[PDB]
Amino acid sequence: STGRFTLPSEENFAEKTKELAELWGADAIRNGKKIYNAYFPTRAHNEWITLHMDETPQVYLLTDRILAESDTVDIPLMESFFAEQLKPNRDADPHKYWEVVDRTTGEVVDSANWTLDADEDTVHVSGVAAWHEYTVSFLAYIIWDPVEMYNHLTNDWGDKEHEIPFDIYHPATRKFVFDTFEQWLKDSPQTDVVRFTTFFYQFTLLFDEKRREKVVDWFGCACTVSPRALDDFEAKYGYRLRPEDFVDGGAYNSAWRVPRKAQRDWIDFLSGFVRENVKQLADMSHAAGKEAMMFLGDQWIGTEPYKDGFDELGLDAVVGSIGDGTTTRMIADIPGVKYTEGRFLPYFFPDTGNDPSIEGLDNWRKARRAILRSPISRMGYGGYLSLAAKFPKFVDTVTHIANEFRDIHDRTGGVAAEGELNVAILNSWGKMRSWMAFTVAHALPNKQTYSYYGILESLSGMRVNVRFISFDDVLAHGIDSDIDVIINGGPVDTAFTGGDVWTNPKLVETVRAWVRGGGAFVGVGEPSSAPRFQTGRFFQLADVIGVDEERYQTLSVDKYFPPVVPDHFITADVPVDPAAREAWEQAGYRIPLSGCGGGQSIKPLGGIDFGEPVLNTYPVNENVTLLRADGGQVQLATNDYGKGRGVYISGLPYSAANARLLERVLFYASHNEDKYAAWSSSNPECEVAHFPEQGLYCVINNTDQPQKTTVTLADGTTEDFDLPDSGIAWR
Amino acid sequence: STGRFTLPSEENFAEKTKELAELWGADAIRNSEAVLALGKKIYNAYFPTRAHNEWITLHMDETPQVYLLTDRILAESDTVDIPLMESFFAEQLKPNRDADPHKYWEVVDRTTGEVVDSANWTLDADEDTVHVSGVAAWHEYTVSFLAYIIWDPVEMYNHLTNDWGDKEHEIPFDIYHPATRKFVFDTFEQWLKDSPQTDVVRFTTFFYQFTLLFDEKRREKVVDWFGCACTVSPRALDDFEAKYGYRLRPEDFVDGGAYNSAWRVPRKAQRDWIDFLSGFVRENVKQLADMSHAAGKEAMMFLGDQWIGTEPYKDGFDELGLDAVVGSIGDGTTTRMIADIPGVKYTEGRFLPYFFPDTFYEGNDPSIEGLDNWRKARRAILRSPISRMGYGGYLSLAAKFPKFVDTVTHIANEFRDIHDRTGGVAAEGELNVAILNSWGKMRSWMAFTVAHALPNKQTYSYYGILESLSGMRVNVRFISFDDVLAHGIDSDIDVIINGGPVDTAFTGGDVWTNPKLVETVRAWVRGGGAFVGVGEPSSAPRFQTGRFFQLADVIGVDEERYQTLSVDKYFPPVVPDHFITADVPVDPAAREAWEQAGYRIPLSGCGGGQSIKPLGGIDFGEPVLNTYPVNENVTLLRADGGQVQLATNDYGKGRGVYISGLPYSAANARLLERVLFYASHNEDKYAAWSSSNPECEVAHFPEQGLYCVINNTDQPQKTTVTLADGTTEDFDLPDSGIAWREALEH
Ligand SMILES: CC(=O)N[C@@H]1[C@@H](O)[C@H](O)[C@@H](CO)O[C@@H]1O
Ligand SMILES: CC(=O)N[C@@H]1[C@@H](O)[C@H](O)[C@@H](CO)O[C@@H]1O
Ligand SMILES: [Mg+2]
Repeated sequence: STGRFTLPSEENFAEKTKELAELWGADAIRNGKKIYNAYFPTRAHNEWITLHMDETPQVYLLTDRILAESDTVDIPLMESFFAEQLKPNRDADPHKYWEVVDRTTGEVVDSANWTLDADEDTVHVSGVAAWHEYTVSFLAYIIWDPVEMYNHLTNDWGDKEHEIPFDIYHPATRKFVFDTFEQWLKDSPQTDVVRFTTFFYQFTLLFDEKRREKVVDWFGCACTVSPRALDDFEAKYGYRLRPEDFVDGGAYNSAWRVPRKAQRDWIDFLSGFVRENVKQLADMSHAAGKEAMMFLGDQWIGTEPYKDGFDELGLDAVVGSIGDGTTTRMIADIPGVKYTEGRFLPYFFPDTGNDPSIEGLDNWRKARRAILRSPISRMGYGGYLSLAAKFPKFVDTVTHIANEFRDIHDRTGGVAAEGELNVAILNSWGKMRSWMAFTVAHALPNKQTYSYYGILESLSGMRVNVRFISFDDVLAHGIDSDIDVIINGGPVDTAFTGGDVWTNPKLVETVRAWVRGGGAFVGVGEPSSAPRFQTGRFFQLADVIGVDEERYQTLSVDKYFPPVVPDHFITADVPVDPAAREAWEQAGYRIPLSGCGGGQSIKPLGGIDFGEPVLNTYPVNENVTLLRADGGQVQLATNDYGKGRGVYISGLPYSAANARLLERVLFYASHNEDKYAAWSSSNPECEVAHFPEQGLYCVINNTDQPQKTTVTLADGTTEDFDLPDSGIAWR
Repeated sequence: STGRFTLPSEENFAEKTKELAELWGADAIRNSEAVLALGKKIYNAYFPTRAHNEWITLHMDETPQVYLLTDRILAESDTVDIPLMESFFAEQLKPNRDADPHKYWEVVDRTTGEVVDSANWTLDADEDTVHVSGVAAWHEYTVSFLAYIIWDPVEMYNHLTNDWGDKEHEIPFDIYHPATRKFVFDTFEQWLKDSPQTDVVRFTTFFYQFTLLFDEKRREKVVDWFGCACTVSPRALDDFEAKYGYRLRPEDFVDGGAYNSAWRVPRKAQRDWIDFLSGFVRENVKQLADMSHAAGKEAMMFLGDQWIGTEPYKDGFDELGLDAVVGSIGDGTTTRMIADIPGVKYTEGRFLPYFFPDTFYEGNDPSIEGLDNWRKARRAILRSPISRMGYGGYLSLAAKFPKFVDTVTHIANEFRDIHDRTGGVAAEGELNVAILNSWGKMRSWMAFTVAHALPNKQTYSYYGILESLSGMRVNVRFISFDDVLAHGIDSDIDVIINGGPVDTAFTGGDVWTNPKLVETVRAWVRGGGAFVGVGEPSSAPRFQTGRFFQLADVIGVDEERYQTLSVDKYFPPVVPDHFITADVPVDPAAREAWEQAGYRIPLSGCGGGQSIKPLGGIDFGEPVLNTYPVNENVTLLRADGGQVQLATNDYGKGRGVYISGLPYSAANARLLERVLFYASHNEDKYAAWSSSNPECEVAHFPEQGLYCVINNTDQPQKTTVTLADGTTEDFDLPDSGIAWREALEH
């Protein structure tokens, strides 16, 4: 049990620093061991940026919609934005760089028809149509670094000076940053690892007039424009971006949107620029005898750790924030670095009286099921070490975790567990957004995302191989012959279902043919959906999965539901209260009634949490197998399709039960039922990792209980376990 | 107290007929001898397009026809075979082989939408199968083909439902064909002479049956009470082309599988077809009426069955000279369908239950349904009187239920008494409310219907708006977008309601991307109008990334469509004490739990201000997911489960209101009524002629110097009625009761 652990520094508590590093087998100290220093290339020099204020990052902002009540309207620029963070750019010619849109028609208002007030941040529009809504899209300087701003507001730093951010796209600021880092390196001989936190462009993070978050996209590049960059883009790509190409009608190019060419063009542009400079920073670091480590977050926009070429940056490490299985996978699967690191929870900060061991062991549980599938090299925590030395139950929690971690490494050699199936998530983005589907705010699923995010989180720690593919991959090269299951999920008209790509007959031909020949297709929520393309067919692959969504176009056609099959391989681990099942059996099915179809269960069978409902799903014919069809619509179904199978699930919030459901779905759909038993846990609360090349397996408790489970080995025999609080057994 | 009441009768029942006719004050008798002596008006049912197999079996290419769409068949190579009849009831439907399939049919690649070249497919000589070649593999294919209708849809329905098992299937006929038309008219002429004792010809109905197709399992496959599917023929299709200057594709009927549902945003081809069919139906209905009148008889049309093409709410209906319309009283809404029809001398309700062994069986109590049906109809009747009432089915069946019999005496007496007191004049409406959709007046009271009187999971959240309004103390009209675009909004309108799911006739679909529509409604609201939006009002997909409900600014709510998830949504605190919710039953245990849990703290990418626990108390039916307030100045009244159900917004002089759904109930009708008075800035007008208790309603008759208060339930209800002058009266109303009082005569 040696090393692989990163411990954060403390102001003066330099006494227990030697004792806790010895107790935890620590080999690195954050901020005779390895030393990490956080570097912040775009802030922490107000002495520079105040003298060149037009070199701050900038962003297109969309004003509120203003109603015109005659042929003129006044549109205030800053009324809905935090004036401490953002300020309208009056230097760059508004009539050149801004755009007033009539949102009612979609037409751009002619620049002869509007002016910027000389003394107020107000736009005067004349010659317009009464009773239309009008917005301005304008450039704004970001005069306060979004993350430092966030920490300021969160910790209430009061009147502490606001860090002004700068943009290395301007040659003067770029020269300053490199000169400074050179000097910094010279002045930092003790530092072993430069922890870049992060680089050049903050992810979209804008605040409103009430000091609240207004707009956030962990992947967003709102905060990446300036007049020079926009003009250079035109010179390089051969057309001019509209402000609309960034404000996106109010959507701000959310990753949920079906990606437009303009967005891809901008990503490529930004990425060439960011990557060359990151490499320069890594080179300088290495030339000084130091390692370069990137933080996966904050100013990470334009790095693209999952695009090809990332390796050529020559970064030594990626370090990332661990909130769960999915966010662990984001870090763990990154190619082209020497090692990876997770900053585990809880952070060492007062708001975590309480038993802090619980969060720490829990954060470790969501992460460890993922680490088993895709190991991370190192672990650690941030913050105030004095604040946690005070909690003796927690210190012992960490000693255990650091040792379990290394024991895992020492048993497995950092090798990943064996995957029993090959699963592909199919969406508009593919590999570049590996493990990043459905995310808005990092680690914060919500009402609108959690029914889909649950898919990734289920997969993150599952005994299968997961890969991320795009509709472009499938159209150019077909479906790789080693894939067992394809998954398509999300709401209609998103990047994650795909939108109008589904009206492209080549795509449909390719998937249909592959499933007919024995492939497996799993649709979640509104899979393969295309609005208005066919009057009687919303899910374009409805025939594959046996389920469509009624969109109020087909109410005249009676829908007939076949009887639900309660005893089935897929649902075999769902406990049902006998009295629930009894009620469901007793009430029976609806009798055909004019205009109402028939066969829908009068009472629900239940037992399963499906998240957000997809209303009026129905079976396409009576040969589709219904597994849950409660409340007059369909939540779970399966269909045979030539040699292959399609499955529908309306939604899938993460839980052990739901992860087991999905796993069973994956083995069933790819006709691999008899392959399921080997290396399985009978208890859904527990999970098995098989390491054949080492002749070993482990079984883990996903919880802080005692859990009883039977593991089935490949040779048919069974081994029983009684697992203590988040335990781990090895055979 | 006698009259306005139609009595069913049968053979060998002269004595009970006589007694019950006397008991109920019946002035008319419906056929199904000695009974003829009584001096009552005599109704006889007539069925123009059936009951004559001896003719039609000799002229089988003159049965009505319909375009049918086969199942989607997957091609797995460059050829594919399509069974025409495997999803259809072969006892009802037969592919039409006589009329050139290559002229009249279409094979469609559903995966591309492309019509398959007529050269690339053949109809098998021996099997009902189409063979197709030169197709793309992995695409889905269908055939749209003409089928003869060989069994009368309604007679069939009844046969299957009543287990008639054995008897001959009645075959329908289509009068578009000159020979069949002549048969029908010669036969009606002969019948009139053979029926001197008949006073009222009760046409059940006319020429074209509403869409009603069955599947290979003898179940209903496709129904639309306003549907035009069963109305085609090669001749008619060809005549249409000549008249309108373009050929209808089979697609113009099958509609991708929708079959032209009234819920579909109407296409020009649909409207042309109606106009075409209606000219022809109306000319021939008129002849029947004229022949009836010349024989000294009245002509009465059943609002149902073969009524397609009569268009009772379209202009000109009065020119048919029909004396009466009769319809099934299923509820308030279906009562209004009948009552509001202009162009006839009188209207008639056929009440429930029907005298049949499915409800008149030992152990059942039909008087409960009988009185229930009366209650539901009576609240609508006060707003729009119908002239007459009656029952159908077997009298000898109802005669065995003395409790039921005594309930009828009560209903008959009450019906007549409401008529005598009000003189058949509508109660005074307190606001003018306009329902706005693609159809307008021609579908007055017909919005949200699929099968008649059968609201379901998909429709009840919107049908509830009509049922609420059907008996409400307001004037209700139905207007179209075309009316609005041509003439603006009539100045007498207080409130406009726009309701339904996105991309339907009822919300309006892309009409909402028409600047002029948006201009007109906005300016009218700003100048003091009221806009009430239900479900997905003013919704237009894709048009604006950041705006789904085009009038979100008016009503203060939009729906998140996963395009705007980077924008945090901030909900202002809910206001539980409001005019609109004033009559909602309080659950202090719900209210205190709600207050206790409080509101979500702003969280990154999750917005904030959403109540952590539901307030509840109101059934809004089907959820509209992820509705949210557009700004923090919108008034949230219900916003449970991280989305919005009920909200109001000030818009200049006027107001908008959002409601996610509205299943009918006393509580919900009262909530709507309150929405209407509030949104029109008419709170001060609300009290006058109102019942404190939502289970009761008030009808005012200024010109008779009367008001009445009615109990809409079978329980006793006490209520306090506020009069115009501010004075009040208390009432203890019995089970289903009515009370009358004097008011100031105007
Ligand atoms: C990995 C990552 O980008 N983390 C950031 C964090 O630095 C920041 O404080 C927060 C603001 O809400 O957003 C994200 O959680
Ligand atoms: C008013 C009207 O057209 N009623 C018909 C009824 O005659 C028929 O028996 C039924 C079949 O489902 O459909 C409708 O209810
Ligand atoms: Mg001025």
